[PDB]
Amino acid sequence: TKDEVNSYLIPLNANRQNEQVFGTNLFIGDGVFKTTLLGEIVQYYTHWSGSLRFSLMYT
Amino acid sequence: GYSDRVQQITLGNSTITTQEAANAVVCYAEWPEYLPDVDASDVNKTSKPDTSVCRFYTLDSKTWTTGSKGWCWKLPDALKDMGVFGQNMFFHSLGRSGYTVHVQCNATKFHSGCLLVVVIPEHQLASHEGGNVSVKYTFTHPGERGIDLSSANEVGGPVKDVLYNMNGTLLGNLLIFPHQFINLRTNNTATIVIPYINSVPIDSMTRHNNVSLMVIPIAPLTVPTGATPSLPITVTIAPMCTEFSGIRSKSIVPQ
Amino acid sequence: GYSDRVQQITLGNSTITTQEAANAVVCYAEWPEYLPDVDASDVNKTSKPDTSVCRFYTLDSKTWTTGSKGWCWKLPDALKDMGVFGQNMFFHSLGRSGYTVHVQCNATKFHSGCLLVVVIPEHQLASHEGGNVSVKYTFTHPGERGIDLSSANEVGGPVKDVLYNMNGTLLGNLLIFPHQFINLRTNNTATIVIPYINSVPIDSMTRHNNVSLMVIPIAPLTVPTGATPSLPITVTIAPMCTEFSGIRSKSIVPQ
Amino acid sequence: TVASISSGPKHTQKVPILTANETGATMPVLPSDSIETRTTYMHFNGSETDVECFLGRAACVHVTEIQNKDATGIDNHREAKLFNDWKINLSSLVQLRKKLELFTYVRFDSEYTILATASQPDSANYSSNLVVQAMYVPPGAPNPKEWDDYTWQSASNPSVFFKVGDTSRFSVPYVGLASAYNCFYDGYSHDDAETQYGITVLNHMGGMAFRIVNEHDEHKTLVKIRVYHRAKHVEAWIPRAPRALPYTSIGRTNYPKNTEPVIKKRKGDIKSY
Amino acid sequence: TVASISSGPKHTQKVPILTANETGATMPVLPSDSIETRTTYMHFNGSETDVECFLGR
Amino acid sequence: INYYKDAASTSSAGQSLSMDPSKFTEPVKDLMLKGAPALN
Amino acid sequence: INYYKDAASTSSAGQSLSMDPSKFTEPVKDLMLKGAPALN
Amino acid sequence: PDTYTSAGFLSCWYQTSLILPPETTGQVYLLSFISACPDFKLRLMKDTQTISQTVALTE
Ligand SMILES: Cc1cc(CCCCCCCOc2ccc(C3=N[C@@H](C)CO3)cc2)on1
Repeated sequence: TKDEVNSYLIPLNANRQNEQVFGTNLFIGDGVFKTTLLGEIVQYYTHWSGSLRFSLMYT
Repeated sequence: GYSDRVQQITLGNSTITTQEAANAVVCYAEWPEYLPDVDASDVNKTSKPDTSVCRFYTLDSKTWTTGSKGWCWKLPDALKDMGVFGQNMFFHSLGRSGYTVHVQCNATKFHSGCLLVVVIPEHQLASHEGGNVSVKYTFTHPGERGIDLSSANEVGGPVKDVLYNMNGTLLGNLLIFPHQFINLRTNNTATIVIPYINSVPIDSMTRHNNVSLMVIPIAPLTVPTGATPSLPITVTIAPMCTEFSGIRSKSIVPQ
Repeated sequence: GYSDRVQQITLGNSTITTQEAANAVVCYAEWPEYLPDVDASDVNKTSKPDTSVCRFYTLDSKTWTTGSKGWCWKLPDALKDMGVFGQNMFFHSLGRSGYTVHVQCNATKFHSGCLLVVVIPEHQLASHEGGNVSVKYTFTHPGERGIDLSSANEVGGPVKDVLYNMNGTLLGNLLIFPHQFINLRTNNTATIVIPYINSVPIDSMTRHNNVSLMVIPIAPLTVPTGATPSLPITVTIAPMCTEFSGIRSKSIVPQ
Repeated sequence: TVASISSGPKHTQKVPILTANETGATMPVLPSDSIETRTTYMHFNGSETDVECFLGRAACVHVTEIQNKDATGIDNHREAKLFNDWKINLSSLVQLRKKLELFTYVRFDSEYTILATASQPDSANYSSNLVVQAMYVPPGAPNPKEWDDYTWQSASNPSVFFKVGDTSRFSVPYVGLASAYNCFYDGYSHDDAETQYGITVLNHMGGMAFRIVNEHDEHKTLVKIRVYHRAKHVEAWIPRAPRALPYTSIGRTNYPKNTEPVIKKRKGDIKSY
Repeated sequence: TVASISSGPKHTQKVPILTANETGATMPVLPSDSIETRTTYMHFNGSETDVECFLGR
Repeated sequence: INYYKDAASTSSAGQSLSMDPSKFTEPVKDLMLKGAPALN
Repeated sequence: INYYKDAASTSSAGQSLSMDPSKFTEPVKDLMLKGAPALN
Repeated sequence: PDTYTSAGFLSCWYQTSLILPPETTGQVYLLSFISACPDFKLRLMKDTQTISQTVALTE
């Protein structure tokens, strides 16, 4: 509800099976993407095309 | 810095990475290949959907607990409903395929347990009734659910006794079939590449399953103290070099 | 002894013979071909089911009677349910295809009547409401049934007025589109080969139809005396050079 | 080039004038296949029927209007025409529209000319000299709320400032997302049951915003903007039947109900001259 | 210029998609390292993202 | 002489002088010769 | 053609067409090869 | 955000499940990054919705 270091953290629960960790659409100019450097630059242009690289680092 | 240990398999639009592998087995030392003309009989040109069927389908997960007896899936049955692989299957008269099987089970350095992952070509099951009772169709076509060897005898179903491989042979000798162990202390996955093995060049995909994949706990699961007493096991399988032939109306099969 | 008149088209596992053809049209003088790399954008390898999708599907038959106004089918819609063509369609994100269309109508040397068979690239329909009323999805996706121009206006559907091609242009000028006539006295079939025509290299097969095939009686059917006053018209269509790309979960579309 | 060759009497087994139109072809028959002709030359190239020529002259595509007046107490500048805005489009006016829709896909660069003239319908001492500022507000970029917002800074968005009475001219490359612009589109933006049908969904070009830079004088001044568009470097594919009925909407093919017969009825018989 | 090369099935000991982000690098991974791709060309130069262009209006 | 850097800014294009009606007037699969019978 | 004497008076510069993200994307001291293990 | 032009979804699920060692507890987190492949194209510059102002700033 207010910007926090915690919205960068995707939590994981021990022992859950089959279940879903997170979900998002890919509107790179809006939503989660919007404040990232990528999101932030994309917004200076009208059209984009290309591949995106999404990585997850485990802690 | 390549280890036998880390691996990547990319097939179609899907990729698997394992950081704790124990090499991989290629049944009978042969890699899946298409059907050569010299071996062909049906005159029909075949259909090779390629990347739309040769990708990785992850079946629903199982739960290994201290009481587990083992699970059994049949191919191509297990995939009868996966994406376009399955459609092709019901729609052509004949089809043929090899597979990459990747069985996954991770734990920690305090757990113990060891699963046998084996592929048995032509695994004809036995009726628990004895005599010459048959094993009805539905029972040998469990689909993605597979057969749970610790489930109860049912009527018209197969016997589920593990020391006998569901056929009158001893568990101990299953090692003559292409197989790999998952020993929590070593291993976290098992990978087997299955070439197409049959006495005919191409066959029906619905009336005959050509391999059963079997995952059997052998050294019981032992979790660290006050750990939850169970681990999930996941099976992901990818058809490879698939060919379908004799297209038509779309088979209707029991149940 | 070859005549323009007799023809055989074999495509996949299906063959058509006509003994009373009137040549065949190849839209814009181009024959269907796959998508070249130089024109490609999506990086995905595509799937080319070949003979399992490139065969002839015969849609259900229509009945030409003296009151008929004409019928309209959209592609790839009309085939959305034919065999593996259709499955592929709902299962990939993008697909591309050309077609061979064969329209059939035979009578005797005493009948008269003449149908126009035309293919219109990007046939955007008009709402009969006027203004800026839209034409709902379902209405422009009739499936194998196609649209019957002598059916009644419905709400959210297109206008079905023939002298205006369903869009504000006159029937008389449809001849600028690849087309062929079926004049009972000459002809008994019409065949048109359609190359893939779009402003993008590959597109969605469900949100956009790229041609409407239209069969319109122009010289009314006139049967011999005391003949039954009607003839069936049959449409058989075969996807050709089909490619699908971006496989996944399987689209869910309205209605 | 010969327009007609010389040809004399014929008594053949080779009849070029009998054909079968059912085939879909228009056989290339000439005067000399059926009468006796003399040589004549063309003297002509067909220069002025080139599609570049046909679509290449400026056409009026839009007339809007804005006014310069005291914005003091105006709660909605947009609504007071303190700065209008236009949803760029090329089918709002019909002369050019019928011309473009002779083709299915069209590709070209645009040259815009913008003429602005002022009117002072009620008592003014004089005619002031106003500077117009037209901004390109593509989709995704802040759209102006007041006539003097931060938006007008237009630090990244092309804008032109010219004087009322003058003309502004600049040219924009082909901004389409695909390889050509669709003149027609028999599709939807997605398989929704109620989404709009047509090209409205495809021809997403964004809008263009005009305003006067000047503050207000004592009188009010009406400025009326006319946008002209000229296609240059034209490429057109797939000819279609010309538009017969009147138009009702930007982007749909819809025609009005109880329209009138478009084919002129004979005053007389089929036999009449 | 190719935007994507053609690439097919992989079953290797060489995994380009596993990295250690703790190092501070962004490893140059491409679509063709993890799916099967077809050749496609760029058709584009990146002209309008040059800093001269970005700050030049 | 172009005074400007971008191609969109150049004047009108110059006559195709391409002209080939056969894609529209004779899109038939088997070639028709004028003078020979239409249907054999 | 420059009409003016000073360099500041010339038009915009022309595309770097330089482009080398490695100072930003791979400033590591020991070179990392894609495909080889990250940490050995 | 355009519909016609939309790019998909990204989701993540447990394949087997997270397992913590003894003497350990609670949630673990993943960090996630985004960057563009060398593939990428951006065109037609415009103004960002990400910054605005109501009066000129001063020193
Ligand atoms: C200052 C200033 C103002 C501008 C405007 C830039 C031009 C953007 C417009 C792009 C061209 O717009 C269209 C819209 C529709 C069509 C079209 N619709 C179909 C009927 C056919 O073509 C073509 C171009 O640029 N700088």
